[PDB]
Amino acid sequence: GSHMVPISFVFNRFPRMVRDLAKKMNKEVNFIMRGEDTELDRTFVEEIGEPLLHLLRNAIDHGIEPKEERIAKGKPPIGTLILSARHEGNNVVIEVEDDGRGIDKEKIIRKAIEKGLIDESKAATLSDQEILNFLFVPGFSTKEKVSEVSGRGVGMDVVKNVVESLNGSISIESEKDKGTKVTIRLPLTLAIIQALLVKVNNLVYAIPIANIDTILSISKEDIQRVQDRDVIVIRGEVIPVYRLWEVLQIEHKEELEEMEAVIVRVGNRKYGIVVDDLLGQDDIVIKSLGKVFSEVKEFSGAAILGDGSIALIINVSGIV
Amino acid sequence: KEFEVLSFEIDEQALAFDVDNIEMVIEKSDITPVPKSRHFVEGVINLRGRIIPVVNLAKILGISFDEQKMKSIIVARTKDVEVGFLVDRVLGVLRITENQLDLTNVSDKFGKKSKGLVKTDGRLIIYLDIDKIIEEITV
Ligand SMILES: Nc1ncnc2c1ncn2[C@@H]1O[C@H](COP(=O)(O)OP(=O)(O)NP(=O)(O)O)[C@@H](O)[C@H]1O
Repeated sequence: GSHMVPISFVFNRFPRMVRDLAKKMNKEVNFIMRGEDTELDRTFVEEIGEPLLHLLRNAIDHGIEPKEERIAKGKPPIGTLILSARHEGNNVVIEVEDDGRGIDKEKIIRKAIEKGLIDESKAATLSDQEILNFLFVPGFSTKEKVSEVSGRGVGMDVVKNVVESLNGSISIESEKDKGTKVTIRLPLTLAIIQALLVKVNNLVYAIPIANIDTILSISKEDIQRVQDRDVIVIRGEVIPVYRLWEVLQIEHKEELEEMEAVIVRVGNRKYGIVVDDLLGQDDIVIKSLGKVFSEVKEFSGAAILGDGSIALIINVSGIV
Repeated sequence: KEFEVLSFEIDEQALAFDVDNIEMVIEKSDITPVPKSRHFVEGVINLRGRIIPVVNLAKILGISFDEQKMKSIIVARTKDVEVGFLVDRVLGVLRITENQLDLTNVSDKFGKKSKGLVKTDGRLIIYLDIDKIIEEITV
């Protein structure tokens, strides 16, 4: 739902960062951006960012060739950097293209062998592309780690990792003395779910609207404790309810006077989550939270609210 | 035969990981907590739009622990996993080597969690095994 946003959002920091990375290398580059309005999911803008800059850099760093060496090969003095974006089916496509020293697949293969990763006869059944995919394989660029250790960034294996984490994918297309062109394709429609953002002590949690039966605004009294359980009654029907802080044992003031009770349904049974305040409805993208958390049932993933703060996503059936 | 390593502290207790995997070291800011979660993980942060788990090294090991001191997270990435270790502060990369590397790996209490204990200029630099300790957390 209008989750998308023009790619301008990510592309405008560049025309300038490009202009500067040129000076810090004396290369003369005619940078071109085209499709600076191709809309891609609100999310991508924050992640897709560093990878593109990286690519952008390489071109200017390694790709584009210095004036001299450039006239020598009979190539106009002024190099060409192209940042483009477009839609091509069920995907968004972002490409960084240049006409520099190319990628010379021949030696990338050699390197690929000396690092005992590929057999020699086997390395013939390769297409120029996969040959280049090596360029991604971890530490396939020796370096040393340093620049990366904590400095000015280094590595594609990541750029791949990233676009792959976005359920996307990328390829390299290059020929020596004819520049290179990397191609990232990200999906055009995500696993968007609608949820009510709910608060509990400046901690934000999200409840799939797809389960919410109805929301009510109760008082710290309407919750009556039976033997063990805590329930509330609504026009008759007794509906069992759980106090979210307690369900997650969360250091909590105590409780205001006024609150909210989200009533959700799972299969044949229904109950309610009690919270401090409502925050609003929204469309969030469910992103899983590592293996360090697989075990946690209460949450079925997390999400990155616009402002950048995380909001754990409640698993109706996962709660007690 | 030459080592390079990222070294940090924990209430004056020095340690170190291999820069091989160290992704970066961000200054701890806000760490949204994940309720009813394995207490050795302090939670998750938002790094460049992706969700990263910040485990507490001091606690995972069982050593000098104090929170208002730990201001550095060491993000690291293995084959499929990514984690952030919270430590007091990072001194930085260090060049260690065979001669300096000592091995009484039966000396330190935490078993395989830490490779041998090496020293330099008379220090207690424990050489922890990331790829291993992380694997201790994932599984
Ligand atoms: N557009 C390009 N033009 C020329 N060479 C490229 C290009 N893209 C990638 N390469 C080559 O591929 C190898 C590495 O790419 P990658 O790991 O992304 O970067 P890096 O070179 O290791 N790091 P940095 O040296 O900081 O840019 C480079 O060392 C180049 O030789």
